[PDB]
Parts: sequence; structure tokens; C-alpha cells
Amino acid sequence: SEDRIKDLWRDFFRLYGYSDEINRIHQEYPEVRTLYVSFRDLEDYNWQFAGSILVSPEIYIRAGEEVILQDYLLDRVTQRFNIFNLRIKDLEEKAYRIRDIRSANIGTLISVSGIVRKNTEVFPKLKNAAFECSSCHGLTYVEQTENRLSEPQVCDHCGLSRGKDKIFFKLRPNLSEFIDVQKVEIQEDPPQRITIITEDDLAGLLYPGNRVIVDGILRTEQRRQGNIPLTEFFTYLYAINVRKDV
Ligand SMILES: [Zn+2]
Repeated sequence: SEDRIKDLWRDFFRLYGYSDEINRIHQEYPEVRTLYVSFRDLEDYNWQFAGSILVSPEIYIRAGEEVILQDYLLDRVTQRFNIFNLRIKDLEEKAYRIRDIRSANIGTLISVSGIVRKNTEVFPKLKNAAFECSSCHGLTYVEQTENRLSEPQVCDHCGLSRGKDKIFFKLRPNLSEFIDVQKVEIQEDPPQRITIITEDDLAGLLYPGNRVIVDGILRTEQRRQGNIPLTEFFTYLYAINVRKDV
């Protein structure tokens, strides 16, 4: 249950003394909107809960973020400004060579190490999209999670929908929230390669030659032979935490 997961986060933040840090972030939100939580603390709290985070990080991390937004930051949160990053650190004691990654790892939180070989420019990605209702001209915000734009079906202000009422929504970029994104390709230390997606506070940190360890969610991306959809995919890592060394 989502409610049960949120309840577990609520007790955790309090028990392990994160409330003070969160309240400090509160003073600087939304300019500051990231909290790092120690996996060592999570394990000490409830090792089943800790293990579940490794298996279903998107669901568990999102739940934690909701608790922070609803219970701690609410008076600084709006329909537009509702972004928060809950990140996990201190996973080093709890790792895969790039060549050892398999399909069984997809959707889970793993750690990968390598040398940075390439990076893209830092570019903006739509994160919280403002949509204007053709009827009442009110704004419905929709969080974006995919490469393709997710549009609303029903208006949050007047309750009409595209299907039954034939209304349409107009994207309003200037009223939307964007985040920085950067893709970084790493290679095994002599070798296979994998791409890491770094977003928001993690974008713009990695450069060619850097030795990195990245904790992230293993994702899949579809191969395309120009237009045509293939069943062949490749894996990439969505970064949750990044560490460098020389
Ligand atoms: Zn409307």
C-alpha cells in the first residue's frame, strides 16, 4: 500500500533526526529541493523497508518525496512548484560491473562504476507542465516522466474532459517548470559502456576522464531502425547518487 509506505517514511524521518535538515531545506525551497538519506539509517530502521527500496526505488522514493512535500514543505508548495528530490546515499557497503548487468536488474537500484568518456550539453526538460483549458482557461499541471509529453484528460478547475466535452489543452511552457538534464556515457576501467542520465542538481557534474561510482535505477530504452519500432532495447542508468575520485 502507498499509505503504508508513506507511513514508514514518516516515522523514519522523525526517528533518525532528518526533520531538522528538512526544516532547513524548507527555508530555501524551492531553490534547494534535495535531501540525501543514508541507506545505513534505512537498514537500521527496518531492513525489509530498506530492501524494498532497492527493489522498487521509483515507487518508494516517490512516496518519500510526497511525505516531504505534504508534511514538511506544504506552505511553500503550489500546483507549479512541487518538485523534490529524495536521494539515497551510503550504499557502498550494501554493485555491478557494466558487463555483468542483466535484465533481472531492470527497475532496481544498483551501483555502477566506470570512467566518463562523453557527455551531452546540459539541456532543459519539461518537468511540471502547465496546460491551459480551452473552456475555463484555468491551468492544470501534469508531471512529466516520459520522453513524450503527457497531456491531461480532465481540467482540474472546471472538471470538463477531452473525451466527453471535447475540450483541448494548450501547453504553456513559460508557466511550466523545467529541470536540467545531461547524458553521460561511462566505460569500464580497462570495455563496455553505459549511459547515465543525470538530472537537476546532478546535471553538469561529470566530465570526460572522471572516475565515477553511480547509484541509480536501471532503465531500458528502445532501439529504433529509423522510424520502425524494434523489440531490441538497451539499458541505461538513471542517477540517484554520484561520487567521484581521482
Ligand atoms: Zn477548464
